[PDB]
Amino acid sequence: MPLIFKIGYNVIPLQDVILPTPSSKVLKYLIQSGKLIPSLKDLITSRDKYKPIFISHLGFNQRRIFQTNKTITKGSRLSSIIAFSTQANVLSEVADEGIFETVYGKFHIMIESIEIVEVEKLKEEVEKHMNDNIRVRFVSPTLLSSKVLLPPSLSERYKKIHAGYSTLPSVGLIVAYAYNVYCNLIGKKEVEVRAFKFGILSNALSRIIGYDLHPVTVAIGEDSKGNLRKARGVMGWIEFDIPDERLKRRALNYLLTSSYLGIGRSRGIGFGEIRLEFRKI
Amino acid sequence: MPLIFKIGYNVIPLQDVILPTPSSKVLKYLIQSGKLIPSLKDLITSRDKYKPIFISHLGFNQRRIFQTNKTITKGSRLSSIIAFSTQANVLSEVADEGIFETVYGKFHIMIESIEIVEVEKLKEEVEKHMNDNIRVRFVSPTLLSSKVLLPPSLSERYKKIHAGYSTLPSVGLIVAYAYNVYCNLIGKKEVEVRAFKFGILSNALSRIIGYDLHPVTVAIGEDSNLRKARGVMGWIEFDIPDERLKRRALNYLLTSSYLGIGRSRGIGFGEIRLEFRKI
RNA sequence: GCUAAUCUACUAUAGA
RNA sequence: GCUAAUCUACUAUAGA
Repeated sequence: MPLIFKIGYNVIPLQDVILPTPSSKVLKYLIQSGKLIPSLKDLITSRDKYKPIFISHLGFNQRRIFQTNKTITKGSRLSSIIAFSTQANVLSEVADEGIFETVYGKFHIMIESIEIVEVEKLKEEVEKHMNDNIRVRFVSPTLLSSKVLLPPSLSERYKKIHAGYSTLPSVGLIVAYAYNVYCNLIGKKEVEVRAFKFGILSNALSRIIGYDLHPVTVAIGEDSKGNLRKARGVMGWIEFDIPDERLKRRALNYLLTSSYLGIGRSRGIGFGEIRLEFRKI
Repeated sequence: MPLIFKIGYNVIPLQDVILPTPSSKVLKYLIQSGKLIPSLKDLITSRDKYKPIFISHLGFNQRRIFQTNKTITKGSRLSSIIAFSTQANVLSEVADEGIFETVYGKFHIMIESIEIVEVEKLKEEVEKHMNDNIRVRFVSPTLLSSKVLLPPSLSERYKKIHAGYSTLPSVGLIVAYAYNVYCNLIGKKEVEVRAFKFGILSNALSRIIGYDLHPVTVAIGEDSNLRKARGVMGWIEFDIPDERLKRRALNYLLTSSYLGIGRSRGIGFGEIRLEFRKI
């Protein structure tokens, strides 16, 4: 019943431009003004935990434009991806092959790809990867709060203290996040304990085969006057396996969903973009 | 009245020699034959979980001799470190040294350092690092079993499956290991659950600041076959915003700074260096 | 640039 | 070569 649309955009600037932080802001404007698919306003303004919307950074060459600082200054073939779920017909809108104008300047947007999938059909994919090593690549700065794997019982005890991010991703944190997102996506509540136990159990019984990670500092804007805001997250890749069949299946399932909506905080602004890959033994 | 001896050795080979795997075996020999501190023999032969003994690999320069993915010359300054605890009268034997002869060949052993600390005086040090970022450097391949942070309830459920090592050091996993080793050091049982909770909680309330880690594969011999395993090396810098947790953690960590971390410290794995940063 | 990981009388979340 | 990281309607294990 619920399903995900992942649309691949081609964005070209006409003049030379300095992109804001984060770079996804441009497209947000197109939504926040009802220039591109307005039926997302609520979703883009939403403050609900683990909301099912992902608006990626633009990416030049085979990379997503890193921030922390400066400019592109050149009309070129930029890339974008937007992923989401909701009962509102997106197929009615989309289109748009001409140019648009923002407070950030003039852009020409196109569509390169359309992918639509129903979340229950991805369970079909899972079975063909039950003998693969799972490699998760963080193609954008990924922010994983540690408290996510805190026992729900002590939630109020440490409710005030902000422990910050685990810039070193455990398997359990990744699958716990994937689970939370999946869960909010398919409209299942009171799930804290299932999430907690899933994460703990998963990284207690996971085998980490290889990895190449690096901590990065991400800038996320100013707001309001006169501040300036910025976090620490992770980038790179990680390859692991879960010898338990049931655990592996659940994990693969949730992970496939995150392969569209992203992982960790705060996917709503382009963070936590991931690519899923596999290897045979 | 528990305490730790850490002795720093200077090892020179006399002939051209090929080191065994692991290289710590050389020093291990001096104990299993009563050439060095014989009162440790049983400890080297012991199979007790988290025994308080660490006998490091040999090392040329600041680095520890990595293994067959060779041979050292007639004269070469190798280094060694051994740390331990026990109530068995060793107090004398420590000093011991000279030119000993082993099945790996003939060596000249010296002493370039001797440190003794009692675990009770360490907590004072704790108090001055209560505002520091804690940096743990793995100067040798460190093996961290993931099941350490498995809920003790399901211990029997998965007693057979061997999940292997987490080559990705969790803050909670390393402090859990530190806790277990410390606990065994001071003679405490029923720790499984306290350890579990400690690790889970610390991993939930930790902030990881920076790191440079890389997975490595180490070989440990054959006997029949060929033995090998996967661990981690590099460094990791973190902080724990909770006072009680940070206190406990630093405490256990100081001990692991002598006895090593994870398994199996008895043969040179999990050698760590503890460092700090002021904020 | 390198990226699967192992033997044992299960103390095996151990010891080598 | 480089390794601290935060603003808010505490939905804050969130959203930007």
